[PDB]
Amino acid sequence: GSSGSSGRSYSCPVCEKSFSEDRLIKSHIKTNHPEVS
Ligand SMILES: [Zn+2]
Repeated sequence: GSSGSSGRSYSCPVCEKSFSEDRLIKSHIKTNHPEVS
């Protein structure tokens, strides 16, 4: 059968801060942790 509905939250790989969207954690990694991306 076909897949159901989905949605997820995220946590920083460097400082463990929570985020609600993939674009927001990527913006945080780019601004606060660029040498760790
Ligand atoms: Zn972080």
